[PDB]
Amino acid sequence: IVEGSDAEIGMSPWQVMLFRKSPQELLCGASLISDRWVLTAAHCLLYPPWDKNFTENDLLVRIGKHSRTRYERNIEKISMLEKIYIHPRYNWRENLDRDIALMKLKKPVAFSDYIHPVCLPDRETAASLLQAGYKGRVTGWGNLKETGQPSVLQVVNLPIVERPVCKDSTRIRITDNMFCAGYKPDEGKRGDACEGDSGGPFVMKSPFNNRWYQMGIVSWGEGCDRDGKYGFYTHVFRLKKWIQKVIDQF
Amino acid sequence: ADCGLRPLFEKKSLEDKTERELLESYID
Amino acid sequence: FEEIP
Ligand SMILES: CCc1cc(OCC(C)(C)CN(C)C)c(F)c([C@@H](Nc2ccc(C(=N)N)cc2)C(=O)O)c1
Ligand SMILES: [Ca+2]
Ligand code: NA
Repeated sequence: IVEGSDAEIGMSPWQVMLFRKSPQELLCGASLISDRWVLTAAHCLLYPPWDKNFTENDLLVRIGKHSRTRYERNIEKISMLEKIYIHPRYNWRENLDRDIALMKLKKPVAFSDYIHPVCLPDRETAASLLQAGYKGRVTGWGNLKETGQPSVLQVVNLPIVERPVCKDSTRIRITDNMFCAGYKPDEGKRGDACEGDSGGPFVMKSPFNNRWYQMGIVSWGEGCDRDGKYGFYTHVFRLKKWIQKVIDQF
Repeated sequence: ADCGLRPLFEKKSLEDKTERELLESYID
Repeated sequence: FEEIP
C-alpha cells in the first residue's frame, strides 16, 4: 500500500495473508468469508506468462495478522489448503478478466477478536455503494512505494472512479468484471495498492446496516500511485453467482 | 449472520479512526 | 520472516 497508514488492531479482521512455504515469502492478500473459505485473486495462484502455478501444498494461509514478518503467537492462526478453485473463465492471457479464486481450508478457523468474516454484497448493496466518488478501503502488506516494506498491515481509503475515466487511463481492455479506484491528479490526495497487495479486499461500510462488505479484490495496476493511473479491482458482486455455486457444491 | 461486524469495533460500538471518511463519501 | 512453528 502506497501513501496509506498503519492499521488499527482488529481493523480488518477478515484480512488473510497468502504465504509461500519455500522460499518463505508474502505472495498476496486474501479475505476470510466464512470459517472455511478464503477469497483471493486468481492471478495470485495462476499466471502462466511468468510461470506461476501454485498448488495447495505450496502455500499456507495466515489469519488474524497485524505484523508482516512476526510470528504473532497466541493471535494469528495458520491454516492449510484443502482445495483451490479458480474461476473457469479467468483471463490470464489478456487483461485478468474475472480475477477471482476461492480456497477451502483443511479445518475450520475459530473466530476471535482478530479473526472474523466480511460480508459479500447482494445486488442492492452493490447498486447502492458502487458509485463514482464513494470511497472504499484497501488493506495489505505489500510495497510502500512503486520503486520499502511495511512493519504492519497498511490501510488506505480511495474513491471509486467513473468508468470512462478508468478506461481512458490505460491501453488495457476494461471489462464489466472490473472497477477502478483512486484519486485524480486534480484531487490532491494520494494512495494505491501495490506489489504484494493483490488478492486483498476493497471493502465498504454500508450506511444502511453498519456492516462491512467486500466489493472488490485487488487485481492489477500499472506502477503504483502514479498520477493519472488507477488501481483495478475485481467486481465481487458480478462474480457472486460463481462464488455461491462453488461453496454450494463443495 | 454476524459477517462484517468487527469484534473490536461494531460489536462494542467503537469507531475506527477513518471510517467516517467513507460515510461522508456516501452522499446519494 | 520469523520462523513459523
Ligand atoms: C502476477 C500477475 C500480475 C498481472 C498484472 O497485470 C497483468 C496485466 C496484463 C493486466 C497488465 N500488466 C501490464 C501489469 C499485475 F498488474 C500484477 C501486479 N498486481 C498489481 C495490483 C495492483 C496494483 C496497483 N493498484 N497499483 C499494481 C499491481 C503485481 O503484483 O505484479 C500481477
Ligand atoms: Ca483506453
Ligand atoms: Na493514481
